Amino acid sequence: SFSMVTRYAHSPEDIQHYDTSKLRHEFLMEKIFNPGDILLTYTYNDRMIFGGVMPTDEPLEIKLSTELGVDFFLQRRELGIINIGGAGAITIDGRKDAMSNQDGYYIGMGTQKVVFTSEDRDHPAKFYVVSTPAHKTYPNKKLPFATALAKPMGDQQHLNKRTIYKYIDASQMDTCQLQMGYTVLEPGSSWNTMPAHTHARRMETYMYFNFADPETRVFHFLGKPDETRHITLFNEQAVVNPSWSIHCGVGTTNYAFIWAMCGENQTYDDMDQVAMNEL
Ligand SMILES: [Zn+2]
Repeated sequence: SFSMVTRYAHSPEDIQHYDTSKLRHEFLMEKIFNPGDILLTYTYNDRMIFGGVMPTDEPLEIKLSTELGVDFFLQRRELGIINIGGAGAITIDGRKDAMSNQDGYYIGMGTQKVVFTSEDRDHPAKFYVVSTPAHKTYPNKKLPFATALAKPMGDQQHLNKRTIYKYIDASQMDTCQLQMGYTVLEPGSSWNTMPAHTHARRMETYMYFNFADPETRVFHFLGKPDETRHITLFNEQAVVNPSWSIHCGVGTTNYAFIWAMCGENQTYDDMDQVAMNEL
């Protein structure tokens, strides 16, 4: 009950006649949180590894050495974490730090052992993890939801009314590549990232969760700004957006998602806002 599947990169021109079911196979991770299991995917867009760890009875660790050609998982890599589930803790090189809901952690390169645990076996913590390669070691930082920064954004005229939470951000901390965040749209608002953009120099991954209703749906937009497609998401699913693709979404109700951005730069404003011509 450990899984890591591989996904490739593509030309924009490669996906152009792609059907939905194969669009979903290349870009969408359908199952992320299954009790007791580790579910991760390895994308060749800047080699991001993301997925989820849901420990229940016995604690879990992402144990990967030979597969990545190293002796331990984070020998050459950094790792972000946000817990969207129940109460838990992670022990990091022995230091056990409790993790309550929407608490996050940045763990830099060189950390040998990271064990995730849950406190209650039937109300587990859901650890959404993102690991990205790192050439320099930076300090570990716990990112409490209490300390988590809340920025008002949106109007109801644009149906984007929401609150963004910065977790791993270059202005508040030092990492190599990884940037992480969390967005809750308020009820009555469905649009995320709507005035849209592409960033040639880095990529992003959206993971949608906490759907308002069991029947809620998210339509995540994808593709090159002139040629766009969409994928339809159930709760707790994720979509890799390559550097040449835009990324936005709409729900039938409100929801939340975590964004994880990485690439060769951390500059936030190296990006092209797509004017509204999208065919
Ligand atoms: Zn972006």
